[PDB]
Amino acid sequence: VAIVKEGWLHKRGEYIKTWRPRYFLLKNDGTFIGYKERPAPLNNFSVAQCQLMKTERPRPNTFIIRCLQWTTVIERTFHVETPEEREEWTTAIQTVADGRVTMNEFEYLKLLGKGTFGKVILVKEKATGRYYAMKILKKEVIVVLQNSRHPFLTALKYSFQTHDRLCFVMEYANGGELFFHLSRERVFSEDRARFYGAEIVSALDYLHSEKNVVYRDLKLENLMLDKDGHIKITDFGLCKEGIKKTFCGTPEYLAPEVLEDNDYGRAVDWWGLGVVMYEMMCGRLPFYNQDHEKLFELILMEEIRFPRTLGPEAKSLLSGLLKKDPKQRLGGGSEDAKEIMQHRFFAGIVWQHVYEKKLSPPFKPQVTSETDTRYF
Ligand SMILES: CC(=O)Nc1cccc(-c2ccc3nc(-c4cccnc4N)n(-c4ccc(CNC(=O)c5cccc(F)c5)cc4)c3n2)c1
Repeated sequence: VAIVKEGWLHKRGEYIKTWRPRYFLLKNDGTFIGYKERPAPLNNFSVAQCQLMKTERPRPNTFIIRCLQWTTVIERTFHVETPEEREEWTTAIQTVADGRVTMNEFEYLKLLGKGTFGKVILVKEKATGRYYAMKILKKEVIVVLQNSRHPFLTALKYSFQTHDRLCFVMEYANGGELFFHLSRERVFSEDRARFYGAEIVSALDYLHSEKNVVYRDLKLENLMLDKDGHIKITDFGLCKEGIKKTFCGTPEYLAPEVLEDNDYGRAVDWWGLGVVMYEMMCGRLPFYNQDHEKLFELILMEEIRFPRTLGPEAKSLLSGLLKKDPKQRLGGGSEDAKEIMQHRFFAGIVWQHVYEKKLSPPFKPQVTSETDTRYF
């Protein structure tokens, strides 16, 4: 509804290293967005439940908004000209911010991932023989939940805490990583890609619509398969911005407007969907270079050359999803996912059926039960 504070702030630029001035609006809902020039909400940019910290390194009058978002630590770093300015922002942000099991229950089998904020471990629950992923966050580094009712997101089974740790026991699919399946197969057929794309769209529609959340981390590495061959979108983020690549995320998948470090929204997920589906259908990334600066330039400046092997529906969809201007991009309007759901490439798809897992997988991984360790 209402703006509580507005004005310029220096924001640490994540991908193209800079302190760029952004015009920010703090709002009564918790929203805190920074536009390049003086200008539906997203919980990703909210300050609700966040931790505010004053520091003088690297620059004087710096502050940090650190948030635990679901199971992931998200940080943004800001700088102002004087200490009185800081206290004005920090007090305004602070005031607007207005609202079973233990380690012993599990066996620890394999390291799945590691970052500055913690670890993800392949785990087996002793009492049931079931396999999960435990995401273990370090309390020293950071200084009441209800799952999404959608089948292709990563559901949380348990949440608990030790004196120095936060532990999230979450689903872990045993049908293999899609990066592995695609590496072997070289390329997916358009119908194979249609099936995965439809399952991705359905999950992200849910996040965007029911949760007011952007994923922002769509990539082949974050997609795994069910025992049944259905999609699982992964929740293993551990990365901390600013320390050794010094940025978080896989740049090959990042939208131009994320790179520019302007405001962005739901359409960043559709750009991600475009890269992912392009990769499944062409067997290669749409933008690639060894050197990150050159890769960034390509994402921002270069138009794509689409292979001649691609049917006209696929090419239309991919060209739509990979438009640089987010307001022009497929799914970038007020309709969001609906724009993509009624694109011609998905002709015939019954979206309630996708949501209900009624779409038949083109590929079943070689696994007899949810307890099959073959892919681990
Ligand atoms: C108090 C609180 O938790 N707030 C909050 C703020 C923003 C998002 C969320 C939230 C809620 C439910 C969620 N479910 C998923 C999810 C997504 C995919 C698969 N399984 C899942 N369970 N998310 C979720 C998980 C990971 C991410 C990854 N985040 C980023 O990579 C990211 C990085 C920089 C900026 C940014 F906005 C996002 C985003 C959302 C969720 N995020 C919660």
